[PDB]
Amino acid sequence: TDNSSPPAVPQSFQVAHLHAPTGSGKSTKVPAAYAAQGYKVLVLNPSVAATLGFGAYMSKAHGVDPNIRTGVRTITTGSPITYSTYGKFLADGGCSGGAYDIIICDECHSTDATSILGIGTVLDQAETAGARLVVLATATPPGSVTVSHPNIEEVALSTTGEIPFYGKAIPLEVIKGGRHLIFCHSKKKCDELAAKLINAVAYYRGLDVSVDVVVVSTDALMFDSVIDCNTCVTQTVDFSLDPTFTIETTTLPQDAVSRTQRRGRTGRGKPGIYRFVAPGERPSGMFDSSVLCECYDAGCAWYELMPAETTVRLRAYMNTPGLPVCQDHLEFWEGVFTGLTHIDAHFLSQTKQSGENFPYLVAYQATVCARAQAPPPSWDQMWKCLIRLKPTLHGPTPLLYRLGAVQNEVTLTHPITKYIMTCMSADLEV
Amino acid sequence: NSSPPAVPQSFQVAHLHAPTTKVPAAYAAQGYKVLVLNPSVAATLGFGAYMSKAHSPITYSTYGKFLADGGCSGGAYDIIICDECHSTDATSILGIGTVLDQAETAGARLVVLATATPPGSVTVSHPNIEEVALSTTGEIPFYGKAIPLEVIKGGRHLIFCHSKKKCDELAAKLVALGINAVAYYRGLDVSVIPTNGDVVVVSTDALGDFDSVIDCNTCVTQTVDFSLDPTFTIETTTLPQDAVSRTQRRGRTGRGKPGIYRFVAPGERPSGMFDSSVLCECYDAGCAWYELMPAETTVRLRAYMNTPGLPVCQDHLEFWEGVFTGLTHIDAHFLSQTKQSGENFPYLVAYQATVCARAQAPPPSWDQMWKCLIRLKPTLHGPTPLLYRLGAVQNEVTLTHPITKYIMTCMSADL
Ligand SMILES: COc1ccc([N+](=O)[O-])cc1Cn1cc(CC(=O)O)c2ccccc21
Ligand SMILES: [Ca+2]
Ligand SMILES: [Ca+2]
Repeated sequence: TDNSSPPAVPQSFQVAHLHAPTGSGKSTKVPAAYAAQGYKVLVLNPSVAATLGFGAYMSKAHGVDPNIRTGVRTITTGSPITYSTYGKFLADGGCSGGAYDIIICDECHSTDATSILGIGTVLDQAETAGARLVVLATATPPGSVTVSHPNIEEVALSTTGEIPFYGKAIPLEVIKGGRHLIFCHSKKKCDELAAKLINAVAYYRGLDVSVDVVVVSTDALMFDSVIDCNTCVTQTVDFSLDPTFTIETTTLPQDAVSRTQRRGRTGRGKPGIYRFVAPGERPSGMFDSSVLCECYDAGCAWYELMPAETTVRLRAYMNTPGLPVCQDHLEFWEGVFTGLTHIDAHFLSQTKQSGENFPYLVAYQATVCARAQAPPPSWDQMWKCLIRLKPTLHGPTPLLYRLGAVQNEVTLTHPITKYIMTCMSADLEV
Repeated sequence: NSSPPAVPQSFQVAHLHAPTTKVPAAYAAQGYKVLVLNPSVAATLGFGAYMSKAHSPITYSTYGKFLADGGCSGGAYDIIICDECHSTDATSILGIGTVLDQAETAGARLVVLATATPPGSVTVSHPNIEEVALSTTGEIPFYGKAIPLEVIKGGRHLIFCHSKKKCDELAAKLVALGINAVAYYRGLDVSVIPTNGDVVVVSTDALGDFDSVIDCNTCVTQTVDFSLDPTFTIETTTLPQDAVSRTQRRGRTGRGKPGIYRFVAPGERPSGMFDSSVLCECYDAGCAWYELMPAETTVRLRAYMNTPGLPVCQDHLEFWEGVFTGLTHIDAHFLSQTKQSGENFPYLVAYQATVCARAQAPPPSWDQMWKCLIRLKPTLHGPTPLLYRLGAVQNEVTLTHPITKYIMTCMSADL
């Protein structure tokens, strides 16, 4: 059941789509109104700062002290309103019997691994746990394109101008001076776009913050004008058959959510300017198979889910209409992780702690290397859990799959490598 | 936007989001010479008169012919309607881009970018077509779901599979269960039974009318991979169908009589995006067919990309312009042969053949696209100097050709 207004609570279980503008209190006004009717309500967000910031707002302005549930900080007050991150909801085990009448999946357009595994978990479990209503809330449903902003200047940036931007040319005036934000697809391009620059400072993170100025930043940032390269760097899987698959990055046209949010960081009350390298954009609503791979990695590394349980939750996500779509590779990734047995627990513990991208994949490749007394695929910091070059310098690397640049010599005959190749044959089409 | 643009007083580019011929009629009625461009001027139904049939102030042609005719001429038209402007085939993209680069200098007052599927469109309900998700319950396995034999036992049915291989296997298992199943794909003709007898057609999109459609909701598309082995790879990937594909497949049921649509996946790719390989096709076709310098091709593609509301692509224009600019002294006779045979990248195939011929080396494989080299006893004599991969390689390769080093450098500096 799709709509622009807060769907009333049905007598029996339903999943409803809520498509409403961002500030219009989908995360605050909607849960409060459900609560004023006497319902216990859960509000899920991808962001820890958002989660923490909703709790804050409702206290400052509203005299309501919600339960707040994040990895870093958990507060229990007994309020009918709970705010939680998707990831903390997953750690809590998902839906616990009878706890909530309503579950709002906020920003349900998010395609990060936890949002998708989280939403999938709600859709698989909410009815059984006694929820009456699941609400799938976003401002930007699948298919969305960016629209006119009343209070934002948008004028095409042309050939003529004095700086090398992105095949186009911003002309002096516009960043001298005042406060200006400039988006680039990469860290490197940030650090020496600014080096060329008028006051200017680069952000992408590792860094904290550094608030007349010109900021040159990736999207890692959480303003008179915005300057937009209109492109983003995205993680994709390549089924490279060398021997198996590769996790790499690709530079794509930004999609609608990207373009709106980048533009959105100007013109907040004060009329602001948006300028661009390129007019068009990807519509919102697609994500990559590498995100499914992330989901299984996280189930295994963080949430103690057998691959087959993760599948059940992600299957719930894919059978649900009006959500971002991706290749159906559930069988394949399930097969892959299911064959990854007896990981070395200490290596897993380190890769998780170290914040690597696929800590299960990293720790498992390191496990194979240790047990074959072979070196990691490179001596990149990804593999530092093997600092102990000395015995495991014995020869070529038994290469399960590609997570980064590979520097060592490699061997492609390890049974796990052959196991994954067989899974590729079994589960991937044409 | 939803109504036909009034003709503006100076040159402008308008968008027409029409719903699911009336339009260029209106314009002509006011004395304006109207040119309408579509991918094809065949009848939409596949049955009926050509759009170009006489009985003018209204010409109907194709992007293909328009490009072959060399584009806009002089002062032939007041209004150019680029119809079906969601099309992301190379010919439509170079054609539209050509209209936009040239129309104003040709004295048109208006260009209309018309489509029923603007970028971001999803498919909408159909009053005449009931949709029912496939479950995992059923005797016939179908893309992770199952078809119950009941819903195709008797009656007439269309099942879409993404590949010809998949069509044959499914049809074979249907026959082994007593169903009248024919497979269809590019290369077959008559085998579909028009006689209202029971039948299930298992086909690709190569494809009477049907009680139901069953859709794998996947498709195959061309992509470029920047694979560094040594340079790039034109390949094919399997993707979730987009909205025009879904709408179109579902649309082969429920015409007149009500119909059923059964699916594997409830959702789609949104329309409005295409691959960098399409750019590559455009430069290939610019050099092979239209006598276009690479920079002239850039100029037409650039005008496309500066136009809002159009399908979006990676901006690899400088990259592709750079590689084709480097492809010098192609053997003219190989070029003729690759053009005539209908290879997909006739310039690239023939250029690779040319570099093989000069270096007296074999082609990457002996699949049919390399047949201009059949004069062979000299030329199977060492490694293949591989410029790029246009298909499966079989031969030993060398990476040491200048042009290979050249393309590699374009990849590093432009991408
Ligand atoms: C840092 O932990 C990560 C990191 C990445 C991902 N992920 O898959 O995207 C998932 C997790 C797991 N995770 C993510 C969260 C979200 C949060 O920190 O509130 C969380 C909370 C408690 C316990 C585990 C939690
Ligand atoms: Ca590849
Ligand atoms: Ca690749």
